[PDB]
Amino acid sequence: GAMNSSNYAELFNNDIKLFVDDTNVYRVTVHKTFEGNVATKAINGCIFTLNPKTGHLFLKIIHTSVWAGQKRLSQLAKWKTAEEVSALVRSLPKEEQPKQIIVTRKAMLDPLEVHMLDFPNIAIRPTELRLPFSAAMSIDKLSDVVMKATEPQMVLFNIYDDWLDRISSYTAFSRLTLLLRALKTNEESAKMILLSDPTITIKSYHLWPSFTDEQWITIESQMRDLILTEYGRKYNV
Amino acid sequence: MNTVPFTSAPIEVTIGIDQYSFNVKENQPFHGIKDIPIGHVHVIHFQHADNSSMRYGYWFDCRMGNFYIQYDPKDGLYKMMEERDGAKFENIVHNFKERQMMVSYPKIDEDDTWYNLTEFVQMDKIRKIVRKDENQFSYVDSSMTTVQENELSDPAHSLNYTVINFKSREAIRPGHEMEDFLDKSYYLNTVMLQGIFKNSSNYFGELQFAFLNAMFFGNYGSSLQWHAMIELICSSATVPKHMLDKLDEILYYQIKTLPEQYSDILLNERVWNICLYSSFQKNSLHNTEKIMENKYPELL
Ligand SMILES: CN(C)CCNC(=O)c1ccc(F)cc1
Ligand SMILES: CN(C)CCNC(=O)c1ccc(F)cc1
Repeated sequence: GAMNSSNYAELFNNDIKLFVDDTNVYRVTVHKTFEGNVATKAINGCIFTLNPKTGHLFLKIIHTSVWAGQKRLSQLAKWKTAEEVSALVRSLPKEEQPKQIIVTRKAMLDPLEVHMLDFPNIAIRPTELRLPFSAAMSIDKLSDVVMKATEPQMVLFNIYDDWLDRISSYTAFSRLTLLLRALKTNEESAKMILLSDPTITIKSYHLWPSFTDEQWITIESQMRDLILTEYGRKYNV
Repeated sequence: MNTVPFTSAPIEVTIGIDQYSFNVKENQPFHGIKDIPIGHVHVIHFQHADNSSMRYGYWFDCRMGNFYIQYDPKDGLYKMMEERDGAKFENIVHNFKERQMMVSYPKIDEDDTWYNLTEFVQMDKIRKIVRKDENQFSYVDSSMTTVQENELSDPAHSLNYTVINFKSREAIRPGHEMEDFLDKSYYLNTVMLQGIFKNSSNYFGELQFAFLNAMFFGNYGSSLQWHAMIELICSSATVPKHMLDKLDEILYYQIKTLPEQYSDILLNERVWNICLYSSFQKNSLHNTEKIMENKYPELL
């Protein structure tokens, strides 16, 4: 059924799987109207579909036009996400289709399960983990491609850059979750940490900087410090 | 008015006849039930004194034959049988009626309760679920599973109810996933009413039959089947005005008849609250909602 700390190494075995995160699919800014009422304006979003073993990210850009003339958008967003995931699966060769799809929010279980009825052997699962995928839009290159998009569009990334050349997927996923958690708790500070040293750059074909092994330790330490810092600032400890 | 004589009553048993029940003692001189209304299906049912395990009974219609009950001491239960010899049967009944060894079907004249609970339950339609073609009456008990339960194990002893499953290709049209799932009007009206059942009367009889098997035998899969059909109407935005009105009456008399003390098990909190308070028909079941609220306000 659900996914928690007790079955954590399952993410990195050789059964193909994908996390789906729908947090950034329907995104709005709230503002006052001339009559002093409130109104929302939507902005591009994205579905965050990730293979945790390979780092392969299928970033589906959700262009605001998909909401035009629609009603009950937060509920439609779940079903649009499920449609898009089910289309992706179908677009993949059989040997590439997932055996399981873990949703990061339980509200996606029925929409996805109904869209995937043609795929009875693909298990749709929830998780007990608080994964920080909502901070994906704090990755500048991902934010940039979403906000410039003028039509629906699928862009592929490897969220781990070249890291699997030197470390395992377990460690790579941990590094990713730690970076995203930090971006989610203090974006400014997290980004400050990531780019303080102008001599470490982000390769054109990467998302994160080119840190040596030792520099990643330093970075990872500073992200931990920040997550504790902000926890100390939040709760006054 | 018709009669189901008993050969004898060797073991102590609570006998039930439609919504009434009475106690027979071991080897009491009991020879059956007389004055049974013609025009309706009926159900005689049984719960033994010594092993309250296994409630079991027979659905039957007096117009389809002469039926009697005889205890089988090998299989250990009261069995319905058909008497093909008409004069023999008439002669048996008359003697027992003369000796006044038969209880009378207690029909109060103001009382339409059985009619309202069996408005669409016919004996031949009943025979399409409880498969046993060499008898005109149908046996049911507490433990019989349903076709759909056996998918999730003996087929000959199953309750072939209509398979309803909201997360199934039958229920969901390709390209209408959200539409059909949040508004089952297409599963209801095209798949089930037009297509599997033929009319709203057949849909109502199964639902009515489902409830009764749950109530009288504590058959869990019937209760699931009863809940499954209620949920499918309530969850449909488009339902003919007359089906809604009838549903409200059907349900009212079921809730009215339910033993107050068995509500905790026979009634599914999630289905009822959704049906009465969330679903499309939340304003379409005035009678049922008023009796549910005054009688079972705890469930809500
Ligand atoms: C336990 N009941 C509330 C009382 C009904 N008591 C009866 O003895 C009775 C019921 C139905 C009959 F055909 C005959 C008799
Ligand atoms: C078309 N299917 C064979 C069965 C649909 N179900 C029924 O017609 C039915 C079942 C039990 C009843 F008391 C009345 C009706």
